[PDB]
This record gives sequence, structure tokens and C-alpha cells, in this order.
Amino acid sequence: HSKKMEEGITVNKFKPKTPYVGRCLLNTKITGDDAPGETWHMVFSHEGEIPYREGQSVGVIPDGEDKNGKPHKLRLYVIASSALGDFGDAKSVSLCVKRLIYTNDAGETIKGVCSNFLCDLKPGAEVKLTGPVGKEMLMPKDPNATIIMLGTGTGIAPFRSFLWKMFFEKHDDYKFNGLAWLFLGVPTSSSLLYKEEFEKMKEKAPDNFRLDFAVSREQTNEKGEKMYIQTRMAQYAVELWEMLKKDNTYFYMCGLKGMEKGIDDIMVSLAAAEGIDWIEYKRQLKKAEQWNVEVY
Ligand SMILES: Cc1cc2nc3c(=O)[nH]c(=O)nc-3n(C[C@H](O)[C@H](O)[C@H](O)COP(=O)(O)OP(=O)(O)OC[C@H]3O[C@@H](n4cnc5c(N)ncnc54)[C@H](O)[C@@H]3O)c2cc1C
Repeated sequence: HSKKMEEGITVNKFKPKTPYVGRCLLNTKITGDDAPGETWHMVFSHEGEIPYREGQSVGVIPDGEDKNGKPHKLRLYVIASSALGDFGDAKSVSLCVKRLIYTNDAGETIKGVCSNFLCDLKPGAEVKLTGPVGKEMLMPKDPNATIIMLGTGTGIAPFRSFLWKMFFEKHDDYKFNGLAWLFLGVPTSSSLLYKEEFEKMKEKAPDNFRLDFAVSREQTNEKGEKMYIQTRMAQYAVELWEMLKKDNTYFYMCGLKGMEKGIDDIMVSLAAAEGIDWIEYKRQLKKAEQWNVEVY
């Protein structure tokens, strides 16, 4: 009995031993020069062979071999495009990828294998994909659901997917009429992903969509605290907590593993105030398909 759009999903049509080979159509930097680190939005052609649904992931196998002459292991990317895709024909797939660069123990700079291969792709290059993967982040079946989305960085991906479906497409069997609420936590104004798309949706469905940004390094609360995602939510605690109390409210969280803790910290307090144990409540929410998380 799912509350999510699980019926007829496709999973692992394509596997690492037998990946689908698509081609890169577009690759754009989506962050400003200021921004700490780059995020790219890239679109691949799949000719309709990968029948994915909003909320799913695909695996990518970066070209080359590991230190043992074996092919690289796949990396997971949550799909950033809705099922029809950015061109609305259901034959392309889009990714939101942050370029990973670090320094090892010896002070040597290291590039992440898969993120660099991807961010480097040129239109026309081929790419090996697997999947689609996932059920965890599927959308609720209920077109009148209250949908709360908390993403950090690249974690915006699945929410972009949902939103496109909700507000930029006409579907024969789906018409969103609830309230969607997005909170996006980024470090800088130059790291605000797809804001322009979101501003157009806001205009379009002003009573159905709520939008809040948290730019850590540029925003503070009254206390003078950094504007983290929880820091921004805290400002709506009464509301959100009230929202959590209703059966038709679904929470989705995506992004950096770190985010989980600070939200649980806020939650723990709100609930206790009311005589509720957050740890148990959450578990029930999870069981009810109301508290959905994918962080990494
Ligand atoms: C379910 C899921 C969804 C994801 N969705 C996306 C997405 O939508 N967008 C996206 O960009 N990523 C996403 N990721 C992350 C992505 O899968 C890759 O792991 C990421 O792009 C880096 O892989 P790479 O091959 O570039 O790095 P690799 O070459 O594999 O380097 C990985 C290793 O880097 C090391 N490392 C990282 N930072 C440091 C540091 N500061 N110091 C020392 N060591 C360090 C760690 O040991 C780590 O295991 C997702 C991951 C998962 C599991």
C-alpha cells in the first residue's frame, strides 16, 4: 500500500556490466565565479531508453580503470530533471553535479574521479549510465499533499524534478493543488541553484508554492547566527511542526549527510516542548512515508 508513486517504476533496466551509452547534449556551469566550488547542470540523451520517475537516481561509470585495471565503480546522482525532461520529450536526463577537489595527506591536490569526468564532458561525448535506481524519494500520490523539501547544495536535484512536474508541465492524470514548500541552503548567493526557475514557479503558483533560501555565509538570524537550513526553518517552527502533525504532509530531505543532525536538533526541542519524543515520532513518520531522506 504505497502513498508514493511506486506503481510501474523501472529499476535497474541498465547495469554496470551492461550500461546504457548516452551522449552529452549540454553541460553548463551553474554557479557564479565567487562560489566555493563549481556545480554543473548537464543533460544527456537517452532516447527514451531510461524510463525514470521523479525522485530517482542513475549511476554513472566514469571512463578509465581503477588502479587494478578494472573499470571504475559507479557513482550515484539523483536525477535533476522531471520524467519528461528539460525538453519535455522524455528522451533526455539531467544531472546536478558538484566538481570534487581536495588535498590529500601529503598536501597534494586531488580531483574526484567521477565529478571531474562529468564536469568536463563536452557535448557529443558518450557516457555510460546505469539505473534508474531508487524508491525512497518518490513523490506522493496525493495531488493535494503538503510537500516540504529541504535541500542543501546538489541536494536540490530531486526537488527540481518534482517541481518541474508540478508547475511546469500539464499531465493528463496529475494536477498538483497542495502546498509545496522549498527550503534551499547554500553557502553563497553565487551557489543558489536554479533560483530563476524557482522564481518563475512562484509567480505562477503563488498560493501553492513557498520558497525560502538560506545563504549561510551571508545571512544571519537576530542572535547573529549563521543562516543554515535549520536556522532558517527555526523561524517557522510553529508552522512546520504544526504541518508535521497532519497526515497529508510529506517531508523530503536531500543533500549533505551533515544536514540531518542540525534538523533533528531543532526537532527534538520542538517536540519535547509538547511532550513528544522526537525519536519515536520520527520513526512513526518514517513508517508513514512522511519523513523521506537521502543525504550523502
Ligand atoms: C545517493 C547519492 C546521490 C548523490 N547525488 C549526487 C548529486 O546529485 N550530485 C553530486 O554532485 N553528487 C551526488 N552524489 C555524490 C556522488 O555520487 C559522488 O560521490 C561525488 O560526485 C564524488 O565522486 P568522485 O568520483 O568525483 O570522487 P572520488 O574520486 O570517488 O573521491 C571520493 C572520496 O573523496 C574523499 N574526500 C572528499 N572530500 C575530501 C576532503 N576534503 N578531504 C579528504 N578526502 C576527501 C573521500 O574519501 C571519498 O570517499 C550522490 C551520492 C549518493 C550516494
